Amino acid sequence: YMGWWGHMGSPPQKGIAGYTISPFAARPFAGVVHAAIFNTFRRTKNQALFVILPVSFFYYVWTQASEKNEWLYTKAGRHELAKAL
Amino acid sequence: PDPAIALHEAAAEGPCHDFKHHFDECVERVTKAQEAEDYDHAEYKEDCVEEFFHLQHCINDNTADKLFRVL
Amino acid sequence: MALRKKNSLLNMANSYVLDSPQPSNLNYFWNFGSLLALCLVIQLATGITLAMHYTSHASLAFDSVEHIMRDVNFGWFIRYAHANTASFFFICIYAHMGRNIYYGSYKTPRVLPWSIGVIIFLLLIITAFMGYVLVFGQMSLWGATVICNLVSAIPWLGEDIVHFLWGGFSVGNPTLQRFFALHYLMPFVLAVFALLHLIALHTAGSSNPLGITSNVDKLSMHPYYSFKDLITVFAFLLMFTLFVFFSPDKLGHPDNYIPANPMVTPASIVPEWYLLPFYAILRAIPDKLGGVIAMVAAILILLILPIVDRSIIRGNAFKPISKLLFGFFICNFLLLGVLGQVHIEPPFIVLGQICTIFYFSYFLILLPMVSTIENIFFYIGSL
Amino acid sequence: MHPYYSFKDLITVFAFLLMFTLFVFFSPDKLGHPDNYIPANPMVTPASIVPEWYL
Amino acid sequence: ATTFYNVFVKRNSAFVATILASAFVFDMTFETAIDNFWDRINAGKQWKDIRHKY
Amino acid sequence: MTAAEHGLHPAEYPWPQNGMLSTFDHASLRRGYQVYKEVCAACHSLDRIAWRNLVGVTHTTDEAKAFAEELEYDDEPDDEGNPRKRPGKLADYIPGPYPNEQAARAANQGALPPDLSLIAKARHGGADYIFALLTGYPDEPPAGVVLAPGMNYNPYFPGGGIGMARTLFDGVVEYEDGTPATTSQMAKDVAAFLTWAAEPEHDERKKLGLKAIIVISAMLGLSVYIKKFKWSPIKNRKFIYNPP
Amino acid sequence: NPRKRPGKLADYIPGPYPNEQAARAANQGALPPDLSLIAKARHGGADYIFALLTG
Amino acid sequence: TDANRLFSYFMIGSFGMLSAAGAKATVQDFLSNMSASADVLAMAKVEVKLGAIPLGKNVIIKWRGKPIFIRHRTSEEIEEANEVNVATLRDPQTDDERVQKPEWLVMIGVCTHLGCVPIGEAGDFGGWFCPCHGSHYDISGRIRRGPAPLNLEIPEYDFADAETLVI
Amino acid sequence: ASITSVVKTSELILKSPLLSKIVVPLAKTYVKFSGYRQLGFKMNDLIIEETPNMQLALRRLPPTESYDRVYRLIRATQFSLSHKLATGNDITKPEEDDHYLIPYILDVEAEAFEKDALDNLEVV
Ligand code: HEC
Ligand code: HEM
Ligand code: HEM
Ligand SMILES: CCCCCCCCCCCCO[C@@H]1O[C@H](CO)[C@@H](O[C@H]2O[C@H](CO)[C@@H](O)[C@H](O)[C@H]2O)[C@H](O)[C@H]1O
Ligand SMILES: CCCCCCCCCCCCO[C@@H]1O[C@H](CO)[C@@H](O[C@H]2O[C@H](CO)[C@@H](O)[C@H](O)[C@H]2O)[C@H](O)[C@H]1O
Ligand code: FES
Repeated sequence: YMGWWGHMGSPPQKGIAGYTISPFAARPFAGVVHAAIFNTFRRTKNQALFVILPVSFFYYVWTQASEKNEWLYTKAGRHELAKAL
Repeated sequence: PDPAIALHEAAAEGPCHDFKHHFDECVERVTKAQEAEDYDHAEYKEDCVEEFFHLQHCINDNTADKLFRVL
Repeated sequence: MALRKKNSLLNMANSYVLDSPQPSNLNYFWNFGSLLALCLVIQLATGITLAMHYTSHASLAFDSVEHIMRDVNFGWFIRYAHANTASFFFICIYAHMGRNIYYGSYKTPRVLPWSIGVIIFLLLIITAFMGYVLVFGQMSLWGATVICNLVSAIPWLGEDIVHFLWGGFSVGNPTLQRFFALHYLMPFVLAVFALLHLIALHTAGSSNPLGITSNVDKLSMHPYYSFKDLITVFAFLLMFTLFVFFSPDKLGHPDNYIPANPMVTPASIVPEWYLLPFYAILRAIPDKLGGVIAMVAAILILLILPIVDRSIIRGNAFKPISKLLFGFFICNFLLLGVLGQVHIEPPFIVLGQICTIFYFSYFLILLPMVSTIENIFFYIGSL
Repeated sequence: MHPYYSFKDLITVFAFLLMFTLFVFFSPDKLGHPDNYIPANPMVTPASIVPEWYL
Repeated sequence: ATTFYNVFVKRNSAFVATILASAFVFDMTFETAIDNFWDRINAGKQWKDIRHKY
Repeated sequence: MTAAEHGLHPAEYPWPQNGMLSTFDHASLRRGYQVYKEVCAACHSLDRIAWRNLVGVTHTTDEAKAFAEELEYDDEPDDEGNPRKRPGKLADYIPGPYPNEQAARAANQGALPPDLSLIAKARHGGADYIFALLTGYPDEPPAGVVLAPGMNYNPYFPGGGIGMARTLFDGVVEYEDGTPATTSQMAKDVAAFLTWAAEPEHDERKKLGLKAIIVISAMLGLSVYIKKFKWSPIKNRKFIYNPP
Repeated sequence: NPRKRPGKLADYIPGPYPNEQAARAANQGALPPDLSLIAKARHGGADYIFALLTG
Repeated sequence: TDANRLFSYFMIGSFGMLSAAGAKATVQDFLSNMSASADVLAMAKVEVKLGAIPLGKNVIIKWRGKPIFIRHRTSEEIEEANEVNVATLRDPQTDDERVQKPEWLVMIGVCTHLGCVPIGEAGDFGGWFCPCHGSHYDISGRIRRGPAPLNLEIPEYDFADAETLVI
Repeated sequence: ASITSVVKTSELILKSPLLSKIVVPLAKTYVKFSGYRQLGFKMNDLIIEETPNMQLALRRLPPTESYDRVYRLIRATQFSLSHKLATGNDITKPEEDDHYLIPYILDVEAEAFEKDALDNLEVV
């Protein structure tokens, strides 16, 4: 499923003209400030839910579990601990 | 004299007064309970370790930096 | 013809590091492969150097490690480098595996590199476990004891196999000397399998974040990915520097600075952090043999991803529901890690069981269902 | 290469294993130096210091 | 700039010689600089600072 | 587990060596050695430290040779093969108070005082735990705690009952530099000294780390420029498509 | 305090001298070698031992 | 422009320069692990007093496992040693070549033949006699009679003080 | 899963009034959030092609459709490496998201599956 240069396995290409300029002719950091602020904001905003929802859920679960565990091993939690074991 | 003695006393009377009271109340209860007979044949004997820990943790929070400043 | 193409030896290097045709759009998560190669090189260099100063005999082992720390020139650095790079190796391998699962790298035609990859991961676990025993501190001994006793669960012959592994009736000098020899060997075996999975991959080439063919638009591996790999190499070396020079013991257990004592049992016997999720899965099953099977199954079940993923599309970039499920799967795997090092107490016992069910149900139920439904949504939604 | 040289290699493998067996089981120390059964002593110098035969 | 390019950069042999010579200088001067800076931020703490009492 | 079973967690004290760029205070190290030698060394060994290790850290060559030369060490047997003693050398390890574990336990009501050479790394908390433990013996155990015989209450120790009694009291040591030897001061000095004993490479390690951080950061910045420079023809590429 | 016990099957056969110095003092400076490997540590083996003792 | 190219080669060059300096530092610090460790360097250089040693006596100091004979030679002993014509000596040396101080014969006390330790004061040249094959050493510890090829080796020693030598 | 499977199941749903009423709006939202149109792709451009059946279907595309697919893949690869999204006419509009490849792959699979059946025929 992959060939090599000259016979890579692409369907025939026709009608595309590609253009580019030399690394020495270009400013490598052109538009960097716009990218760093606006592009990153857009990319991050669009993926935020996929991180926030699972992280926040599993952090909540952990927090509840660790707080209960802590309470069961106090004096106040003696009776509830006895039942739990 | 040990600088810690005064710093700890100050922190107990001041920022850690609520914790100091709880420890005090606890000790009063436990001592009184030990005084009562048939304490040795009781199921649950209370200590004051928890209250002590809450107080010491508090004193340490209010003292650690001050103490090392005078050494 | 250029020499790099004509000469058969040069041409093999050329095919993998220079003219190798890559997709033009690999993102930074395609950099973990070269980071793993870097970890492997650091572990070989530091490991062979430690072997020149380490003594495998149980009477001298722990002290030889102290001699390395105290007397050998730069011994402290070589030892801390070796111990911390073991953790970095696992961070990079989890990242590399997470990349592979998110982007569908296990799908045809890449089932073979993925399957060899699963064995690489098993070899890394064994390598790291044996290396940790070599210190012969308290965690070394007691970790060896409890992990090696899992073999006792094998029916009929289990106890015999344990005594055979130990070379005696408990973890002692014979065990330590054989672990040294095997710990030295296993990284070479690991390097061979790492090479095998790359040769297997070379038939299809790298996948890419869009999940489509890159045969239409290839870039040479050098100079583009050579220079892009340097960025993450230097980022890695910065993280390495912060641990090795400023916090060399953050990822370790203080009990491993107490010499092994078969009499005193440490407060809590836990594996190194990177093995903790598998330990939580084992605890979840009450049966001894059941727990061992579940724990091994948790790794071998990776082999069925090519089958249970029913999607007509490779990878998750365009699959919102799959992306949510993957997020929950990953966070669950981290929670299992945390539960691996809590005490066996309420309510963590039940939570560990629920997380273990979620772990397996991802492979067996959720991924097959979600991938089926997404197929239908793509088709109906684009009509 | 297979099957012709696979089966021709088996002959010399078994011839080698016969020579191996004669040394390992019947004369295990013939190719060695007796002085290597004395523990290293930086003080005493052996009568003659020679490399192994192949060097 | 032409001159500088022509002397130190154009021939790779010269470029590599310049890089290596610079690395040698960097190494020696950086060592001295860090040593002094380290001694200033950790003043009165190090053995070299209390040695004179003994 | 109950908090008592864990032990109270020590405060974070501001040690001189806390800080990416900070060495130990060597004057504190020297004072801490004197606390070790006059108090701890009665029960605790420091077996991983040789006299040469003190030199140029806490003591001069001559001071450390003098400490070594006051002791007797086992020599090689004489010509009739009878045992002999020799005076100590810089290469010798600091000798411990007891010949074996059994002797150590017999002197300490069954408890074995650990070797202190790695104790700062072998306990969660490090210097803070050592300082908290040494200074954390309350005059009276909290009401209700029943100590096993020969145990002392200390909240920092897991379980609360430690076989080591309080040993630091105001003026048990007379420091040679005139520092007031209060309980707190001695605990701070000895904790610093023990930290050094666990990790004697500490000062060099952090300076080499500073050099590494600087070089690696610069290399990271340059590698970003070079990557962007090399990639710009790919990033800047444009297409015109005329469908055939 | 030090203690002695009776020997067990696992114990090694004890030698006549506590150290080399004692051994040499008893043998006019010479150190009699340990005999556990002497048949392999000398050219001749059994023949050398027999020839030496009877020669 | 040349300025344009030169800038990008300055960045490339700086990166190559820091990589060279970093590699050099890495290699040097790392490989130094193979040089003698601190415990090994401590076992070299034995220091010995000289105040304790009376005239007409020979000490035995262990140094790198090997015994060191230190003799505090008398005037007449030095004289006895300076007599033998250098010409007739398996290993031709005068005491002045051997000692850096005529009153301190410092030698590695293992016989140059096979490696027994010579019994001092005995001999036939009244210095040292190896009992093993009967080789006789002098008051310079020069070989005079017997199978031994060389004179008893001299370690590298210096008088730090006039009362202490380091070996 | 086979394209045949996906197409048949989809047709069962599209038949059922109830099912279509609840599934079609979900499927449309799914496609909007999927975001492949924002890289100028058509849905069928995303189907895994490294299969004998898919390689055969792609070889049967009319030359025009095949040239246009190559351009969409190249264009999407350029957006991906640049971390940009399509704008303007490069965004695939819902009316342009045509199933150009589905009929070819359905024919290839029809034959492949009939061959499998007929390889297992039993003369009665
Ligand atoms: C005369 C006895 C004695 C003296 C003096 C003494 N210790 Fe101890 N120490 C002990 C014993 C016994 C233990 C073991 C206690 C136990 O495990 O219950 C101990 C334990 C410790 C521990 C470890 C506690 C733990 O977490 O296991 C540290 C640290 C310690 N000592 C430091 C010191 C320092 C620092 C000094 C003095 C500056 C000191 N000790 C003085 C007897 C002593
Ligand atoms: C994948 C490669 C490797 C991994 C993941 C690895 C992992 C480990 C780990 C986790 C330890 C415990 C470290 C500690 O806490 O002190 C260790 C110790 C050790 N490893 Fe490795 N290792 C690897 C390769 C090697 C190799 C190739 C050698 C060659 C001999 C080696 C030699 C040692 C030695 C001697 C020790 C004990 C001394 C010490 O603890 O530092 N390792 N290894
Ligand atoms: C020593 C450990 C390993 C090393 C050095 C290593 C190295 C690499 C490298 C260099 C590549 C090509 C570049 C890249 O995509 O990052 C790669 C690709 C791959 N590796 Fe690994 N790998 C290792 C472990 C693993 C493991 C444990 C797995 C699977 C469980 C795995 C599965 C793969 C797959 C499927 C690919 C192809 C990904 C793609 O390009 O789409 N590897 N590996
Ligand atoms: C990544 C570590 C760097 C070392 C490289 C690994 C060493 C071992 C690799 C050799 C295994 C054989 O690997 C195989 O070699 C040949 C030529 O080299 C490659 O062949 C490829 O390149 C050559 C020209 O470059 C073409 O003739 C051929 O059509 C193409 O497929 C195979 O795609 C590769 O799979
Ligand atoms: C492929 C390699 C080719 C051959 C190269 C040979 C390299 C092997 C030589 C080892 C050289 C070590 O030489 C010695 O190094 C250490 C650092 O390691 C230096 O030591 C110096 O810096 C270190 C930290 O880097 C400090 O701990 C030390 O106090 C200071 O003196 C010595 O000043 C130097 O004399
Ligand atoms: S051994 Fe000294 S004389 Fe032969």
